[PDB]
Amino acid sequence: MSYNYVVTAQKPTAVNGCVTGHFTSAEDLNLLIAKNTRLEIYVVTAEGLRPVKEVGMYGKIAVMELFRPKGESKDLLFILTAKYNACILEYKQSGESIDIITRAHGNVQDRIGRPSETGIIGIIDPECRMIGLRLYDGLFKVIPLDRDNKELKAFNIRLEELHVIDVKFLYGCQAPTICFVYQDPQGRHVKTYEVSLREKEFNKGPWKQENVEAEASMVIAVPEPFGGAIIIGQESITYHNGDKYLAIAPPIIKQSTIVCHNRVDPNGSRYLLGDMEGRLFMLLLEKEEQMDGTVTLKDLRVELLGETSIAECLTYLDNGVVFVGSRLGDSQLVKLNVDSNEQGSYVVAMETFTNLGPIVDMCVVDLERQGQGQLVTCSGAFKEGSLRIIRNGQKLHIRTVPLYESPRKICYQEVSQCFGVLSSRIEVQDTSGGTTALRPSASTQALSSSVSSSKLFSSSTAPHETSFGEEVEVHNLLIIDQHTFEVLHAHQFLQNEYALSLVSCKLGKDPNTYFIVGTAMVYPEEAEPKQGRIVVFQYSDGKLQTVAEKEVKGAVYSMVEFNGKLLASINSTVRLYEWTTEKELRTECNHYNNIMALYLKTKGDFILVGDLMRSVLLLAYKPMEGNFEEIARDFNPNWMSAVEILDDDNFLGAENAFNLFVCQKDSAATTDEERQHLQEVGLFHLGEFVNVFCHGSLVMQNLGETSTPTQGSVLFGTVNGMIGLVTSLSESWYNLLLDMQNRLNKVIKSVGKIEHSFWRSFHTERKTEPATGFIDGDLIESFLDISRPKMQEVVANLQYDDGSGMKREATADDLIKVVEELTRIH
Amino acid sequence: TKPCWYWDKKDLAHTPSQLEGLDPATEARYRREGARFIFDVGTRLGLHYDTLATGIIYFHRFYMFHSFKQFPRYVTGACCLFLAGKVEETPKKCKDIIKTARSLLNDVQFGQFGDDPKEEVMVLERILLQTIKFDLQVEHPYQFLLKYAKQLKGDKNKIQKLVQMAWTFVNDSLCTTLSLQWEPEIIAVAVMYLAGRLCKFEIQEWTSKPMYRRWWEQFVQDVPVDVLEDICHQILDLYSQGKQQMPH
Amino acid sequence: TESDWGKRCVDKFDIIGIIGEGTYGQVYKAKDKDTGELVALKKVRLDNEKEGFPITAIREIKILRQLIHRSVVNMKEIVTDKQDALDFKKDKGAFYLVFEYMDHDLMGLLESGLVHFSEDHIKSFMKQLMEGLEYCHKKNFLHRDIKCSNILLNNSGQIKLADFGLARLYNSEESRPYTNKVITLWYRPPELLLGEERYTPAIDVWSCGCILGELFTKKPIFQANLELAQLELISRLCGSPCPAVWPDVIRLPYFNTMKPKKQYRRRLREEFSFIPSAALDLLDHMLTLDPSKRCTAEQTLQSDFLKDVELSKMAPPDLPHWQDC
Ligand SMILES: CC[C@H](CO)Nc1nc(NCc2ccc(OCCO)cc2)c2ncn(C(C)C)c2n1
Repeated sequence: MSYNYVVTAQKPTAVNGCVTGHFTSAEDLNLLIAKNTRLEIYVVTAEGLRPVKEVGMYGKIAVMELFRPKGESKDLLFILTAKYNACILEYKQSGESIDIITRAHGNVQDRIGRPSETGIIGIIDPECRMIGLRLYDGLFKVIPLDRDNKELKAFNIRLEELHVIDVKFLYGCQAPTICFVYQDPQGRHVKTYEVSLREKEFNKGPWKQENVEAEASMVIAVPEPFGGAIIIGQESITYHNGDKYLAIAPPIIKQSTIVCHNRVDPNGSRYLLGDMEGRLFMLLLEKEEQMDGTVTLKDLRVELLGETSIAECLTYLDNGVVFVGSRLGDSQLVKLNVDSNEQGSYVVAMETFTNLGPIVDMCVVDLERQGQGQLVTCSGAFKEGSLRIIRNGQKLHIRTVPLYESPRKICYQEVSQCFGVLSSRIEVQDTSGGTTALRPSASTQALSSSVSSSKLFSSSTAPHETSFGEEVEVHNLLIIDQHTFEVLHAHQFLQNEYALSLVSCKLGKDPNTYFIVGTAMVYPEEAEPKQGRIVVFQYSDGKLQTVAEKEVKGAVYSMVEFNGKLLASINSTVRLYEWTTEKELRTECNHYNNIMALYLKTKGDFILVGDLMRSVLLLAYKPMEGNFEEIARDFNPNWMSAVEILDDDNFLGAENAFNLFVCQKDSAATTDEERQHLQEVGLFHLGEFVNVFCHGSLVMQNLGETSTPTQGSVLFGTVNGMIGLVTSLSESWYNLLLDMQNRLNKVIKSVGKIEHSFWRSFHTERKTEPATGFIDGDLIESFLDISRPKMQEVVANLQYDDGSGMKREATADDLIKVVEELTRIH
Repeated sequence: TKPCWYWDKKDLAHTPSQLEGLDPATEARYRREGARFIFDVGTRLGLHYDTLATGIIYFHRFYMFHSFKQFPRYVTGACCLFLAGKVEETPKKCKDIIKTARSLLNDVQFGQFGDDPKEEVMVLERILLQTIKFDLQVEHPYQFLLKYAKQLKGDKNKIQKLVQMAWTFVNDSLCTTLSLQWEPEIIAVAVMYLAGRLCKFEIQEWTSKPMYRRWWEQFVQDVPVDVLEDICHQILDLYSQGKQQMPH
Repeated sequence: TESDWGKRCVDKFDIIGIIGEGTYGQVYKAKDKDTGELVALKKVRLDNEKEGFPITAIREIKILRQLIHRSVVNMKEIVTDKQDALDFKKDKGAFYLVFEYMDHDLMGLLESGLVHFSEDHIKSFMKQLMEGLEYCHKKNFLHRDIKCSNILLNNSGQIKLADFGLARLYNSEESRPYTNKVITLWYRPPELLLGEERYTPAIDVWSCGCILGELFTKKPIFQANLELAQLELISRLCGSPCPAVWPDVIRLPYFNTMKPKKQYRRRLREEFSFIPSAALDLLDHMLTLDPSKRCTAEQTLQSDFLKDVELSKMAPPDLPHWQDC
């Protein structure tokens, strides 16, 4: 068995959702921001936000909505986790003591159902009579909000429309009514139903179905003054309400897809809209009041206000303040002005909230020779792309290098006092027949530049038609100075060539240090790339010089230096190249028992190969024979996102289901079959998507550090900005900490009353297993925050093992010292 | 695709056993003994009749590729029965076959199994499988004797006598190389033909075509009478040589 | 000739790697040196010498040389390790069973979550499986181990049934004592949970119905670790075993012993309301408690869902692409 420890060094920073309401008090307006597993509560002030409380839930927050049922003084909070744990929460404050009350809770998972394409959707009735959940295709689940439903019991209503895009509860209806866009073979449609809690089924809806845009994306429920709904698409915005139908198709919205909507005026006159390029629009409902005394919708108009960060959620606060919740870039508070500035913009940034964004890749490098180590991360996407230099100093110091294009891979080259960074920028087919960049970015603002002249794929004879307006990716290798972080050089790769892998190393007897890039020729027609290049670059005297190229029949997904040789994975093949005295790559040995060799890691003459669907294989290079040997494979099927070697026997993997597992050689030589079987000994649901594993630690090393019980240090970056750390334990230390977890879980009160053991259980749509071999360090580190009565309750009847004293009783002060030492590894 | 498991009578003059100096009578005796051994051992163990026949067919085929002087028959027989049990889903443990073989064999005969009987048998399984070319599925005259008899309509007692007499002839044909000369379908017809002659029955009357004097041509196509007579002659010769007489 | 199996050496294949562990031995992917055809090599070790050549392999060799169908895996030949010369007793080398390499197995595709199945894709899949099962059932052979892992799929959309290790002949006239606990719990029929011991060919049908529902939900329908818990899950959806729906249930050994919590009503159509009507009817019949009322393989082929499916249009499933990495 194997024993490991996992802690968070930086909590998730990406904003997954945000709502406004009167949650903490019926008087104050509160902004609730949801980051993966983290709920942040703010109170709106004239300058900004005042933080009040932050809780962590043992679950990924999927639904977050505020509602106030009749009889309540203030808003209540509904949250549903991705594991289908539902709960209703209440804020309660007694003087200085702030706590979160679990009013109702339960698990709404169905035994049989198909998870929907557009994900979990949660909506609440305007009269707060029921909670609507769209969890599975063809089913609509209703949780009635009666006083007695403390377990959140619910029933399903059969739904004929199997493929639902978006659904909302409507305002101004005689019965609870849902309006939703759905897709069938004839296109997309908008339709309405009435929800009867008494009959527990749908009844005919208030207005008829209408055919809508093929890419109708979002449903906006318009308030009582207007009624009806607005449907946002790619090129058109439409309003529907019985006999009334208005449609506006301004050319500005066609340029970029609109992803988020929010209501500025409670009466529904003004709505805010955001698109993937960061433009912020005001959607205006022009009123016409008839002599009858009634109010109708006269027309719709969209007006561009300015540019913000690419926003997952927008929420208007008060005055002109809007919170821009960004998952791909930094979040913001921006003020909307009535008068435009001299550039024509009505939007001016107030504050910027650091978001490490998607961490595509990262490396640990000691820039200042302190031995402390710094983490340079490829963070963000598109305009939000950035390089983030992170150091420990009690908070983390983060420096941001704006790139305005997507960073893909990073590798440090000390000999050149610079970083190599792979990046891609979006250009659009223009009337010239070429492409034009939407904005300047790192690859276009380099001091010196170069463009590939390779003729390898020049023969072509393969037609690829281009239509005006279509997007393309342009990939570059950036040379960036380690002190100024200025783009020194940028090399543009071939048209339709993607840069997938990057290494900096010396090869063979060649004293020169090279940047090596592995690429793939990506054409829309191909399912899997069938062409690729391995390119050797030398950065010398401010210029990048191509030394050699090697043509491959596939995508070079991953490369790693192997004892002076170049180990590259081309599609299924894993190949080892030698660097000849003629400065050209020469194939030595190949391995082909792979489906897609996405990830590679090396220790000594051992290789760990990560597959799209076959988990991990332990390869070995046999120098006597000059070929590869298969040592051990994990036969259990897993979709890999990143892998890492912990030691000669233990191997770490990350799943696309947000899970982590540790494989070990079965260390039994009785049968060769046992050795060839890698037994998964560690299972753990992290809750984050891991892209990069990286050996190193940010903690400063003065050589004086008390040797921690934990041995080893692997950092990992995730899609939500979370940075974590994995380290190994001795059997004695694991058992002690594991027994402590079981004691802490009985003592600590969870938000929503979610069992910790369930949260950390390995979970795929198909399987659920209890966690094993992993200590939730974030749980252990919470021992130092629980009250003294709880601390002593935890340590009761606690015995030591395999130590200086075989059995020893622990005290609350003793554990306070142990956990505090564990907090010093990050 | 599939191997050919049938030889001509003239070819039996050139088995490995014959060419190592064994005369035709001796190889015949060695086959009668090996077959009767497989039959008796399996019968003591309570084995299905198909299992006995399959082992016997493995046995007969084996010694078309090997010589009796280099492979003791009783070991080969025990190995054939052991494998037959697994093929026909009537498995037996090798130790139980040895136990029964020892009960039925004298001290000289059991000397073939050497110092470790089980090992000698289990080792041979490799050669047996390779020799029979991993063609394990075998059909036997029994199924056809019943399939064809079911299509006869008449006096139950007159027919049932035909079946049992023919069934006895099938059991007896397992001691001969007929299994190596003619498909089981023909054997089943031949034994029906023989029993009919002995019982003075005219089988055609029970067939759906009562004027078709060639009653077998509706069951097995392209069988000359000469074949059926050749088979009958060989079966009757076994009775003439032995002290036993036709069952009747 | 092509028929003289057991002599050709395994030298003729270049071993690419170990694609899985089989029950009697490990399974390797290899390339034929002469033709370049990819093969899957299954290793049979007799070195144990406890009972010699494994019967599980004997079953597969005996049956698969009889069965020839597009939806049934083909055994190409049997090859051996370099054997000892003149010393047949000393040789302990094992034989390898040769097969065609199939690009994937359904359990691997479903487990990775990478595969997406449209209705038409499910039609082509189920039709091939049932045609193979009908061919096997018409030959009076029972698979007895139907599982997602034993359904191999080529990228072309071809399906082939694969592990015939537990397969045995079924005699309708003569009931015979059989191995009670044959199918894996998740795909085991309710009759075997109650221990019939004399099972019908319908045991395989129940399994394939479980697969039909799993293709729509992307999650196995009945997942449990204990035989009683499985009966409870099946009972909630298909209804509790009772004499009204299963007149002979009282004869089953464990009927009184193994009782569900309640006498649940059948809810299959309600819980699977998202499944198309043509397919839902097939599921209801395939997942029928009484094996004598459960539909046959031929009947499934003659269903509104699968009758008019044309095998010419294989329609390959949406298999993992480069974008999905
Ligand atoms: C995986 C369980 C089945 C059990 O049957 N295993 C199997 N999988 C075959 N292919 C699919 C495959 C392809 C690649 C792979 O990669 C591992 C690391 O790269 C793993 C599995 C297959 N093809 C023929 N057979 C038998 C009938 C001889 C097969 N058995």
